Amino acid sequence: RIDPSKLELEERLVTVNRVAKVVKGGRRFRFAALVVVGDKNGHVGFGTGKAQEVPEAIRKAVEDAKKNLIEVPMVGTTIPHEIIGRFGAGNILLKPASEGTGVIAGGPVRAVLELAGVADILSKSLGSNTPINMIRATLQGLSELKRAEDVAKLRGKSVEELLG
Amino acid sequence: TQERKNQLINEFKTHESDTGSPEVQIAILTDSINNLNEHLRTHKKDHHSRRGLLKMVGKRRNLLTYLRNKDVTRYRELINKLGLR
Amino acid sequence: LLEAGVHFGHQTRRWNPKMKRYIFTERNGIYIIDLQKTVKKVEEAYNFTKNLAAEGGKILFVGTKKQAQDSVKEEAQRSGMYYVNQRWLGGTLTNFETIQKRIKRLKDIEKMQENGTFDVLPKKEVVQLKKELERLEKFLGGIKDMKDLPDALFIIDPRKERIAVAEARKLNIPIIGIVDTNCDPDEIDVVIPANDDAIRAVKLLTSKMADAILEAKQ
Amino acid sequence: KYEVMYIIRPNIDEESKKAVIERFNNVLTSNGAEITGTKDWGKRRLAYEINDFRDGFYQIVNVQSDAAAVQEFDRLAKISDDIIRHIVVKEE
Amino acid sequence: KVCYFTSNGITHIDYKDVDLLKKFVSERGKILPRRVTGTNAKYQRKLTAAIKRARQMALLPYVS
Amino acid sequence: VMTDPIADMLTRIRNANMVRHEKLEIPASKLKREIAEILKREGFIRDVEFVEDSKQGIIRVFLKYGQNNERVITGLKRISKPGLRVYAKSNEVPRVLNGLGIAIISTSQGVLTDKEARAKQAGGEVLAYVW
RNA sequence: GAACUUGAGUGCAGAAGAGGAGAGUGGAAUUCCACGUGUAGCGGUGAAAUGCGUAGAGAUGUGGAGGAACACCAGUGGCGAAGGCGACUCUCUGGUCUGUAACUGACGCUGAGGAGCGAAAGCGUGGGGAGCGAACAGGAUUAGAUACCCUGGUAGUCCACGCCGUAAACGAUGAGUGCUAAGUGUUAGGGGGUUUCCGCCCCUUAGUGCUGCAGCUAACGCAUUAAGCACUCCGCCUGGGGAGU
Repeated sequence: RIDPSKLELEERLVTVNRVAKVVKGGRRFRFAALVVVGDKNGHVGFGTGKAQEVPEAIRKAVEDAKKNLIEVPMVGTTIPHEIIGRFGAGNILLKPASEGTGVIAGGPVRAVLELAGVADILSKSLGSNTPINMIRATLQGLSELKRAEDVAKLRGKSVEELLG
Repeated sequence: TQERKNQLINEFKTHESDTGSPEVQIAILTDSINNLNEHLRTHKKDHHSRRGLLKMVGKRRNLLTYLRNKDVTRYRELINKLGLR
Repeated sequence: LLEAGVHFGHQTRRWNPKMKRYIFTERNGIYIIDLQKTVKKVEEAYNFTKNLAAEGGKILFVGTKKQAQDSVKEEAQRSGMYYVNQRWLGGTLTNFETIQKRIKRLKDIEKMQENGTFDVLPKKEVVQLKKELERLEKFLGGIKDMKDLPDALFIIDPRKERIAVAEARKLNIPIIGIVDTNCDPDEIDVVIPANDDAIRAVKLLTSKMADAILEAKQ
Repeated sequence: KYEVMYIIRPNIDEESKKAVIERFNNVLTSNGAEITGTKDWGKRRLAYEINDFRDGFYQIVNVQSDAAAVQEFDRLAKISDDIIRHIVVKEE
Repeated sequence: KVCYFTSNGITHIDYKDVDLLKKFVSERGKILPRRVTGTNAKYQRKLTAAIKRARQMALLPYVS
Repeated sequence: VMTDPIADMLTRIRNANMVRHEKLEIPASKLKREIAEILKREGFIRDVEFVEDSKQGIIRVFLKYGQNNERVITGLKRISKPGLRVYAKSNEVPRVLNGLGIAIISTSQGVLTDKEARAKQAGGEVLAYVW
């Protein structure tokens, strides 16, 4: 459902781009920041914000990031299963890893998976390296994840009839 | 028309109901290729009928390979009847 | 069960395959709704709208057609809740605070013309007060005394008003609604199949739902 | 099956017109092309002038042939000066 | 519009019907199009074939 | 033509998922019947039924949408294509989404599932991933 | 190895089509030719001029010659593998679609290499030459004008055969098959519910347009005529230039 934003959030940012618009006078600039926000207990989100300044852009990005939140399954403090997220010529696979590895990921993917609270991810980007589409690709891959309990309830089944 | 095809059916019937049965079908193809080839000797500048003739030759050759792989003696007796060699 | 109604229901050739579970087909070319799939759904709508007006979110009644005007207006002024009788201003719900500002401005200026000082200039009352009161009253309706976010939303036509339904579905407000055969039942949370331009059917349905919420406040 | 419709020029006497029709029927009997029906519309006003003339005689001959004396009719009607028109239509 | 030949049930238009073809031919001598005479596609094709053959036997005019 | 019918039944199930259709007719060879029996016994399907007829027969599938609108089957895949067949040994049998999905693998003793072939410790054609 | 009939094809029955090749015929008009009318212009341009014209032009009537394309039909209409194919008729001939049930019973698809077709220009040989028209000439515009404009006009365009074998040869989208909402014209069928009909509605094919859902896509858009979801086969790409050298 829509996640009510009343939690404790850490709100660190990925990029601020400087972003121009040409008028009769000349170039008029803005700063388009995208910021990933979420607690490390299974709730992640990100948001874009545009302003003439950097900090008000980060304000609008943190507000829009608190608006759009996602949930992530933490089966054994990892992800449950390997998945490829495919938002628009950004494709990122996510493997579960063993318990000691740490989040092996590049910058915005690393920011999503560290601010997710998921600790042990093998991952790889198989596409373009814009931050926006890589974060969108990760959340495409994290929206389609599945809990073993819910899929066992989906199959008219039990967890141990799937998990073993 | 319509005595020639019917005579070729009634000549190459192996059962009464045979209008399929690739000997009937190959025989209609042979005499239509022969009429077409005499047509091409009349009309050398016709190319779409040549494409149709090539389609007929491909159909008839593939039906011949099907008879060769299905029944050897029937294939040899058909060849010896039609002279298609 | 035809309780009171008249609605076979609407459209010709421009129609939606997402209502295949609900409709029939007449030789007229105008579609007839299966009323067996209407009675049970309006019964569950009746129950759920009783539950929502039992809990305490007020109700929005929104109708933005010439048919819908007097029906939605008189019915919500019968039930006391918050209506929209004219255009739906873009962003009343998702853009809530700047609409609260403009409705507080309307409240100030309609208090000023009967309690406050009425003698400022010869025509600042005309050019400000009257001209400004007209538009704001006509469009801000009975959502004037709203004070709070609503719980649900009762519309009259989703195809006519895709903007309000869209940002309603965004803000996760559950919505009750009458749809048409060209409309999308996937978008409405609570689907009622009936006629959206026969005035007696829309007056009947707003009557039933206002009676449903009227049996609820006790 | 063929409809063989031709126009005799008007300035022609009646026995000479019989000699024209007997001639071209003698031409049709070079095949075996049986004459299953005859028709003379007579002197009709042509829609446009042919040589100098407004009018001409029409002849309809229904034939069931082997497509040879039709072609002999074609060559004999391109030559004979006592003919204004001819068409042969495959009656289907 | 409405087709003529579907109404009277008549098939191959039979070039000899000079008065009917004279109805379909326009005032100057041209063939009227399908949105004027109201026929089918098939019947307009056979009509124009009919008019051209009847022109070559002077049953129909070219220019008037 | 048609070049393999198993991949075509898997896309037919996938298109019925994406449209959210509720029933499917599939032209029902014997391996298709055994696949649908596996997908029945693994709870991907409500129930599967056979219509034995003259042409080739029909198998009908009743797609399972357990909650609000929830496709239990998200995606299907065919591994051994007719033009690259794939065969796995028993110490290479893939367990998919590690436990949460499955692979239909037809070994020498019956068209098996993942756990069935693992407990029988044999391998054969590897002919579907089912997620 | 044996069966089956859906895929494929034959059989029967219609239907439509500028599908092709050979031959014949027609009516405007353009040009040219001769005669009558008759006199000073005609033609052309943004403006003019070269040209044509009293040796009688342009206009006009009749007649004749010759070539090429076939107005109206004509339509996001049809057919073809593509190039492409628009008058008509006959001769031969290729394919499609529809209704099935008569037959065969997997006989099918793709296809490197090979064989053929292959717009237009071009080449060889012989004809042909009305219009147009590269090249070329004169006049203009212009700083220049090997150009655009105008007046002329060669090869060529045409036909027969032989060669070339190339195009933005385009749907800038290989072929096959299956699945995956709709609405709506249209092309050719078929069938139903009243009417023998007229006609309306409904249903189903195969082809052809537009708008459009899921899905795809970088976006534009495609969307059952896919650029979706799949399988088979082939061709092709791996930075731009150098270089298609």
